[PDB]
Amino acid sequence: EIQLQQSGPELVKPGTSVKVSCKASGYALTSYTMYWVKQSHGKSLEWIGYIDPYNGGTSYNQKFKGKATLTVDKSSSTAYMHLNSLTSEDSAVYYCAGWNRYDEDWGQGTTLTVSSAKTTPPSVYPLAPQTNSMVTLGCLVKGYFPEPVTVTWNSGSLSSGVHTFPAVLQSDLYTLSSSVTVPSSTWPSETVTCNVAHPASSTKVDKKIVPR
Amino acid sequence: DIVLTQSPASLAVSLGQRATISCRTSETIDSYGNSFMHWYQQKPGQPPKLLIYPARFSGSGSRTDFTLTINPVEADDVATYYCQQTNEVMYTFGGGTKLEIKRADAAPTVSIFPPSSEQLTSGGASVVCFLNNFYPKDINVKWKIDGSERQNGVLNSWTDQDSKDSTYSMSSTLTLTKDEYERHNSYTCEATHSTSPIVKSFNR
Ligand SMILES: COc1c(N2CCN[C@@H](C)C2)c(F)cc2c(=O)c(C(=O)O)cn(C3CC3)c12
Ligand code: NA
Ligand code: NA
Ligand code: NA
Repeated sequence: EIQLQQSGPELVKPGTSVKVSCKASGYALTSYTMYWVKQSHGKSLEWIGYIDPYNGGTSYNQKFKGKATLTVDKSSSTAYMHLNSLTSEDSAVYYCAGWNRYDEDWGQGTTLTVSSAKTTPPSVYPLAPQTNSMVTLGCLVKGYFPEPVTVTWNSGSLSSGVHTFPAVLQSDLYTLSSSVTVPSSTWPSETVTCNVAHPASSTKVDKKIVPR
Repeated sequence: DIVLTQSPASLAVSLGQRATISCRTSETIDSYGNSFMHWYQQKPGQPPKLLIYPARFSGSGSRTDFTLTINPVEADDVATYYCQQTNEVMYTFGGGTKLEIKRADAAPTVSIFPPSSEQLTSGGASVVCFLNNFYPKDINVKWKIDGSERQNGVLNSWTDQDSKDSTYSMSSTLTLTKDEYERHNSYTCEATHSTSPIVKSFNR
């Protein structure tokens, strides 16, 4: 089969251009046809175009004819999508996928934000709490731009009782929270920390939850 | 051009049940066909996943009308489903079908948290309330500061339907400046749906 790794999130000013990449590994990378798909937040999947690396042929959705250019780097097994004249309508998740008649794979997605607003890291505040069977802890990440942000608990060891809520936008900044419900025996007996990652500002923050 | 029309737009289905999604195309597909027809499942924040290829998901129909059947429906099938037609001149997707799970009513596990010492140092105050694992999605929440209802500086956010228990969760956040927060002492978080209003409170 084939695995696909897309480049990271990007914040760009309106009117500029961006090139996003899809790096491929596995057998017969020349044999797959690569295509790209746009999905605006809460919207449906939209085909941008494809490129066959074997003969170099390309086909574009008429709506992207002026906007998008697909290329493949045979030497480095990387597909590229160049977008130009960016406006806020280009803010979306962009997917890269590759297929042949045996196999298809998709990349994880690249979130692109076209905005005048400036990059801002999150403020991470711990939320600590009755002796029930189970206890709920929380993390508040506030005032960041742009999305996305990633929250994990105990570096990903705690996944079962997590609720991470969609961020919400106010003024020019995003806010979200995530909560963990854990057995009372485990906490405070075991340390539980909240791990927040903000790719755009290149910051990762770890906050241990501590009882007031 | 190839147009794909998917129906229904959304589907509410009980666990264990048989659910079928349709996709009609303007460009007929013969069995030897220029085009292909395929089905995708997308969970929020994830790539679409190719389906079908004794499975629970199965495809039928040829020519213009194509159906996806899920049998039996299970809890983690909550997702949006897309048909895709593949052709040398264009690829296109259907509009998507959102699959909702029907379950029994459930009451929210409420929790409320005071501003943290860190956030108070900063000079702001955020009171956070989690209403976890309730059904149905539609829930109204109000809160009062020492008995006085406040409609200002509240942040609501719903999760997607849970993949395991088919319940929704929600996060309400009340933000006041540091100095406005000091004035009062009693904060309560109130949920609706015996009416049984669930209330959580903290003092000072
Ligand atoms: C990679 O998946 C397939 C695709 N698809 C999957 C849906 N997206 C399109 C772009 C490629 C294809 F367009 C045709 C076939 C075929 O022609 C085929 C076959 O057996 O003839 C099998 N598959 C695999 C089983 C799904 C195919
Ligand atoms: Na350019
Ligand atoms: Na194979
Ligand atoms: Na969830």
